[PDB]
Amino acid sequence: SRVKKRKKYQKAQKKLKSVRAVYSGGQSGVYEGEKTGIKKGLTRSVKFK
Amino acid sequence: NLRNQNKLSELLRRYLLGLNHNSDSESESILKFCHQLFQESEEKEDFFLVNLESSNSLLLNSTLQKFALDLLRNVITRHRSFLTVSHLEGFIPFLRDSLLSENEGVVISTLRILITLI
Amino acid sequence: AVTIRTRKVISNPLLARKQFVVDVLHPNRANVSKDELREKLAEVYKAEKDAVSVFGFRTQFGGGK
Amino acid sequence: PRAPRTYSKTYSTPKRPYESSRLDAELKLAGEFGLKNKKEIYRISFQLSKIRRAARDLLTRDEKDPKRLFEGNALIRRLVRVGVLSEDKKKLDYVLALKVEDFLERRLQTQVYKLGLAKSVHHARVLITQRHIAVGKQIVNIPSFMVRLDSEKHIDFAPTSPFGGARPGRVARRNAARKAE
Amino acid sequence: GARGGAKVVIEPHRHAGVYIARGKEDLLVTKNMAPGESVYGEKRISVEEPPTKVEYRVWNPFRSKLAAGIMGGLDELFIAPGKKVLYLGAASGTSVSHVSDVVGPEGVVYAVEFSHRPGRELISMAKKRPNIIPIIEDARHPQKYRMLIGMVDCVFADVAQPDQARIIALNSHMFLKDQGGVVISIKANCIDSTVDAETVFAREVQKLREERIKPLEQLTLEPYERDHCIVVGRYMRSGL
Amino acid sequence: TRNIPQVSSALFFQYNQAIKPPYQVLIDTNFINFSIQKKVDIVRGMMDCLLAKCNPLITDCVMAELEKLGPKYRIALKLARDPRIKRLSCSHKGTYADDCLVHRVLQHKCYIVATNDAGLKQRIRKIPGIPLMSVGGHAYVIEKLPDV
Amino acid sequence: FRKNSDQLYASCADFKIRTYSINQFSQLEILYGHHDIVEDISALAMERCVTVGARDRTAMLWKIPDETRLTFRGGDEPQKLLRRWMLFFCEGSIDVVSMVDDFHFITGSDNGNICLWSLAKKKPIFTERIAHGILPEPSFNDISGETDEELRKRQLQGKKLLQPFWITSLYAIPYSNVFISGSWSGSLKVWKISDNLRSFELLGELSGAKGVVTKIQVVESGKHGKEKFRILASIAKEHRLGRWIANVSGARNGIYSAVIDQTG
Amino acid sequence: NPKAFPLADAALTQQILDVVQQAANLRQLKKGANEATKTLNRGISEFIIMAADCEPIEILLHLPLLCEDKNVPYVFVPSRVALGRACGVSRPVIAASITTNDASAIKTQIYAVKDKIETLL
Ligand SMILES: [Mg+2]
Ligand SMILES: [Zn+2]
Repeated sequence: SRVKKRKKYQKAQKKLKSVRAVYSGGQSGVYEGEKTGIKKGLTRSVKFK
Repeated sequence: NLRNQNKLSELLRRYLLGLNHNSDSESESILKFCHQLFQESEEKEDFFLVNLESSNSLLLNSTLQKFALDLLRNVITRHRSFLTVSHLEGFIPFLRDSLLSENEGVVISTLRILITLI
Repeated sequence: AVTIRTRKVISNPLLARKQFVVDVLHPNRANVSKDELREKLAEVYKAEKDAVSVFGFRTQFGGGK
Repeated sequence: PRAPRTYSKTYSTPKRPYESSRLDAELKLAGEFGLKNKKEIYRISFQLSKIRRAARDLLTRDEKDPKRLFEGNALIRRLVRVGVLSEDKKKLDYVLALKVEDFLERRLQTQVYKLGLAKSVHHARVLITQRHIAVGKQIVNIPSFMVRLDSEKHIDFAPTSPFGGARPGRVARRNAARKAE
Repeated sequence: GARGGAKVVIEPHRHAGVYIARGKEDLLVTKNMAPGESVYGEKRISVEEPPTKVEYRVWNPFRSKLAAGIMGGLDELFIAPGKKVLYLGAASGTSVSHVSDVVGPEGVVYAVEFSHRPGRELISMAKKRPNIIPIIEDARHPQKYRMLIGMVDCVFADVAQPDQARIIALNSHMFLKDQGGVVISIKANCIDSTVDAETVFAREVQKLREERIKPLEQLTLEPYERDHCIVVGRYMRSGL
Repeated sequence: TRNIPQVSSALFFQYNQAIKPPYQVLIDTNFINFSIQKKVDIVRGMMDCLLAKCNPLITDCVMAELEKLGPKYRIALKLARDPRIKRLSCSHKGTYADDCLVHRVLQHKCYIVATNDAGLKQRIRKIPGIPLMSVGGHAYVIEKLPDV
Repeated sequence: FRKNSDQLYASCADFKIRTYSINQFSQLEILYGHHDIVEDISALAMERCVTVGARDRTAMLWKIPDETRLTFRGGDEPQKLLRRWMLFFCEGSIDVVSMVDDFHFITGSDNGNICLWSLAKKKPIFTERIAHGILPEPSFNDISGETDEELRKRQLQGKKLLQPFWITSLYAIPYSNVFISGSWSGSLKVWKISDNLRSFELLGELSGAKGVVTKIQVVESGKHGKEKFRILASIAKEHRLGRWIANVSGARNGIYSAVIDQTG
Repeated sequence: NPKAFPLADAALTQQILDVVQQAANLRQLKKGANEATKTLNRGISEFIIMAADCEPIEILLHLPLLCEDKNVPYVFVPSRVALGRACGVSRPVIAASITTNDASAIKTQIYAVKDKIETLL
């Protein structure tokens, strides 16, 4: 059981990265830009009504 | 409450009458005792703390001040030798302060002693 | 090496003996036989082996004592 | 016959075990602390519920009550001794603020992981169950061992362990013998 | 990634005064007020235009939290060309220079700082940028530097203080125009490490509301930072 | 510009890893009324329910609606104004409480919603990671709170 | 070594004390309880050895037969020492220990405090603060590189950077009323304990030694009435554990010797 | 006024030095000025400890400028020989850094001293 839950948790961690971005230690080395790119016309932010 | 204060005022009066018949009243230690009584008279945390429930210091000082003045006047009247400028020089700064006090009881006793020292 | 310690010693002249608790430290060894402990206790107490009795030995979890 | 002897259950099934919230909380907790099954989480939850119910009942009572003072002081003492409750928070109100995660932190497995003796929580469980870990002079083979503040500094490799200074295990000496042969 | 010999295509961002450098990767870049130098050793994009050689500076989100906001997609930014900005907590030319880049020559930036030692660098960097006004003062007492400050459309508070709400309100009341701008960075650890981050964030939103700030937006700054968010609001002098 | 709200960092999927004692709880107008009917104290019946300190919170909307109820509900207004009950300012025109409570919870994932209204509850239950509190039978009940 | 016995007690950096039998050439027992490195150990005719745990700031007496331990902690705070007076340096680590008696022992700390102990009392019975004095103040020409002398003096921060000498060595003659303390001050100090074993005073000093006193030993000869005592102290240019301390001017590597004759 | 400022009182230093020794045992300690600069540049430092008796003091005044700019608490200690003692290295140390780790076993002690340093600052 312990191994099964270990694989289940680490699998869950991978899916968490997809649903929302997560801190991953910050910047490592020279800043090489946004690897996945920038989206100009999209806002992730939640509005106060 | 006011009723209890009146009860206390009676009790303090009874102690004063006892002091009059007390041998210590004839000693000079009582003058020092009066002198002493004058100078003592003169968010984050709340976020954690459970709460389940839906200033008498000025009165205390006045009560002591009333007792000291009433004790001082009686001793000097009963014992003439204590009624001297040298003995009562130190109490003058208390008398002037007492004259300005809000309570009418203490100022009256302040007037009673001042008439004695006139 | 092996150490033998005796504690809580009570003199019992009613039974004409001495009672005590025996602790045996035996690093790097399984445990100590009763006859061997009787021999060493006899040596320590300066009495015959026949007059020494030992029992109730339980090795603690993890060994060595 | 011989007198009865008492026994008790150390855990209780949760009210609704099929709440998704409970399932995901348990997933996170087991993964973080390498717990074998949900019975461990239920045990810790039961203990915490008992403690917090006691603390609530104490907080009900008037302050300076003999019962409140005595048994609350005892509870704070036990909680600080286990290390769950910090020294600066010695009040029942912070007891009501306690959590399962802290008792899980005080488990021996988490501590062998944290101190650096093991590279992972599961590796720490293996090492503890395997008879490689000693608190002070005593070998502890139980991951659920709750360590105290003083006992925290005494966690090390056992003298008998191959990692602690004893001879190599069977695999190592077998391979060495085959290599020499 | 962006190795020194690579070329890049520059195109404008949705926000005025902000640009994107396309390529194998994407970089947020602002045009340099003072060309030929870097404030803090950042990579710089030189572009030839009819020919004059204009230069752009890269904006590092991990080092500038305002940049992390544009990365995360703030819907609206009050900082824009031709706007006066009051930068509180201006440790150095880290973000003030980039903020100064956005406002441009016509705009101005009022940089406020407390400790003297960074002020030396802020003054030196400020001399290269005529539009930046460094105010080496304690922000908890705006009346100390009421002298040097006019109205400002947007007040950007970078202060890492437990009482950050009070300083914002005092500065906003004195200098911020009606319908004016406020952009705040909140780090929950500094304010209250005892409670979780989100309980803290809700608390300052309430503290903003009592101070006649209507909050418009909030955004968390991950993956660039942990336990941080940027809240955007508007100042209703009359009432909420 | 297209806007799609971010998923709150407080939620591991639909598990809220942020809400934690002491709890912050939003009070609905019906919650106060029903509590008086069942003779359950607000602060304690919540403390008994969750075995933790509770920080009751009332917005301007719910306070306004309580005032509008009239003299018949004079008791509820007095309990709502107990000093332990902290107050939340509102910056939206409408005095409708149901939408205000829903908007607040959507944004900050720290609040439990204390209400018995069927319509309001359904909207809350759809929002992930939101514990929902109600008064039923003899005492308070909490639905989506894993730590219990 | 246990006095008049082959038993040996070894203090190791692994936070443990090991016991050996030299005649038998075997290890006997390992003792646990120290939270930090066990820097020093002392023993007398009894099996009751004492140790100090350095940064843990605890002195430990071990009863080998009983398998029990007594814990001693200084528990002094510069804060309280000042109001009762109305430079005091808090103890950082206990480095040396010597057993004056089976029922008494002394310790030396890195704040220059020599403390007397009794088994009955967990707290020190008597203390001698800054026994060896204060270290020389750092030179103003080296503290800073500014030209103006006054600027350099401000970096000295008055007397607040000053720190006391450490008690590198501390030895007491068994079952006597005198013990010797050592440091790199450049002198060995001789202390005499009171008859009631409640306090001690400075008997005198020997300034011959120059350098770090790593260890002190004393030997006696002559008739039981008339004895001559020879104090042998190891002197080094660096601390035994390592090379932290700055070089001491005039320090040399050698064996310091002092013969003290007894008359009265 | 002095360049070395703030410099801790006696009681605080032992609390600081106690944490340093624990951090050294747990591999959470970076020792020496050069490492401290790297940790500040990486944003991996809880706080910085420094020696006020460094000869000259000047060679470590670059760190506070870095520490403030990243809002990292910093503090001086009177003795460099004593600071090396706590670090576990055989030699004097003029500057040291505590690396950030929320999973460390000494998190409470590190945050305990860290709170005191800010009050000092
Ligand atoms: Mg084995
Ligand atoms: Zn509202």
